[PDB]
Amino acid sequence: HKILHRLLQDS
Amino acid sequence: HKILHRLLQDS
Amino acid sequence: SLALSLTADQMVSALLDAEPPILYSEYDPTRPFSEASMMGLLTNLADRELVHMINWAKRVPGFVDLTLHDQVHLLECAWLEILMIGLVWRSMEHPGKLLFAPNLLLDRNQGKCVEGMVEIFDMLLATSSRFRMMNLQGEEFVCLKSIILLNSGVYTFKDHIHRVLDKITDTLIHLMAKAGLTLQQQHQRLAQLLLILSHIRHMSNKGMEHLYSMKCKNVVPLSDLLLEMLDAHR
Amino acid sequence: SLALSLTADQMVSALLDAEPPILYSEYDPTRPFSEASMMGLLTNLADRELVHMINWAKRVPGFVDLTLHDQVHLLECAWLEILMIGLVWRSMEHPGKLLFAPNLLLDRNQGKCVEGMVEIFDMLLATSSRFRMMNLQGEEFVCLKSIILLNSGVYTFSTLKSLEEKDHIHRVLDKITDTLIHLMAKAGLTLQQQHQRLAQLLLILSHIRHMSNKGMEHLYSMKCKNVVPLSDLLLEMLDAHRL
Ligand SMILES: Cc1cc(-c2ccc3c(c2)CC[C@@H]3O)cc(C)c1O
Ligand SMILES: Cc1cc(-c2ccc3c(c2)CC[C@@H]3O)cc(C)c1O
Repeated sequence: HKILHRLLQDS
Repeated sequence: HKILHRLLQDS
Repeated sequence: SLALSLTADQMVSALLDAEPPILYSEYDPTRPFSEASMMGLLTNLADRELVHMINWAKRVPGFVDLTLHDQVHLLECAWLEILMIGLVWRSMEHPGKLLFAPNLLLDRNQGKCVEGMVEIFDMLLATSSRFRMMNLQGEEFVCLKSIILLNSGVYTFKDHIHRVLDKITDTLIHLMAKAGLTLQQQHQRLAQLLLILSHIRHMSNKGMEHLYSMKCKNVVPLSDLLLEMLDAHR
Repeated sequence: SLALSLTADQMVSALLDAEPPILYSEYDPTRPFSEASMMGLLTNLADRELVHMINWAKRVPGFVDLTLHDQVHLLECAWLEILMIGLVWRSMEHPGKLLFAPNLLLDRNQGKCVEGMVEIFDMLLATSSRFRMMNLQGEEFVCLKSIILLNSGVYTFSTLKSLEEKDHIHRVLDKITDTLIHLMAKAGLTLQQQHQRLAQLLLILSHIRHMSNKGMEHLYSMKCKNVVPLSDLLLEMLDAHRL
């Protein structure tokens, strides 16, 4: 899990 | 004082 | 990949349009700063800027064509270089000072407020001076920041990234040719610009060690996101 | 100002003639490695290479025009980058291995014998692999190595005359850029391909800086552990970075 993952997938 | 100084100086 | 089909002028327009905003510091008016207050302001600002950086990176032509894991790798490798080149860029019109935000303009004496910060301040100020002496243009700046993003982590993984990098090179030369530089002036300026990226790398690695030391010193809690980007270097 | 009068072809000949030799280690292959012993071989070698590097630097055009203080500063900043690019260069034709010495060719599995070396080992291998895929030429390598010497410390140099020193260094750097373009145009590359390859080569210097920064932290770690012998010169060079 990574915050970076979420930010990159989100807008 | 520095070795590097001396090696740069040495002739 | 749509990035390779763009003209130089289209590439410049896309990168200029992708630019993140300039954020403000929390409007703490209390001067001078302490170590903890300056650290609080800078880490809070860095953390908010990181969110905008990630969304800027998605708008760099060619970056979305990469897989998620490759995007993660490049941003984990380059994030502090990117924050730093952005800080140096906006500090160009403030010689001798670092414009961390419009309401947070600091000189090198204020760098001493944080243990180990003044060495990094001096390197950032030196980079800003070099940009100013070169009369770095905003169009050149956006090219360099995108180069950092694509280049810094690419040797720790490729062909697609190198083609985009080649396209940004073409775009830098195009800008210089438009400004009337002769061929010899063009390749000399291209080298001068790209050699500063080696100094930005050095500053980032020095800054990463300093952030790690502030983490261990535990003066201020770092955000989970800032810690995740920091942990990717240790 | 001898450096400013050289032609591209004369710059290359000067740099080629100044190349230091490739030195041997004390490696004895009739016994298995160990962390302390392997690192002792490498630091012994690096110390001996450093002496040759210091005398090579004197032969890089323009370097002798600088002050002694500025020569010291540039070498203090650049020495590990220069050792590393040299290592990567002589390892080019040995895929998957680092040729530390003619009698010492290691793959990443043996480099794991030292804690934390494996990451640096992998980065050096990746750099050697990149030089191979670019087919880096010996003429281009000596140009890059001289760029590292003049560039890596220049942005951490007060005075109107102080600007003359940096400006002279930047004019020499400019001459080496001229020399790289000359070599590529002679090799048949179009204008576009020349600028592309120039950029590709200079961007590798960002990775070499990164490896040197990491290697310097690892060197400081070895000093603290006080297990591998480090020479007096290596310790002075190391201390110049933790200033
Ligand atoms: C705590 C800390 C922060 C920074 C830093 C913080 C914020 C920002 C930048 C660098 C660039 C622009 C942005 O505003 C650097 C070091 C070394 C630090 O130790
Ligand atoms: C990680 C590391 C590498 C080296 C090093 C790097 C390159 C080379 C040598 C030693 C010897 C042959 C070659 O020139 C040295 C120290 C102190 C290091 O800490």
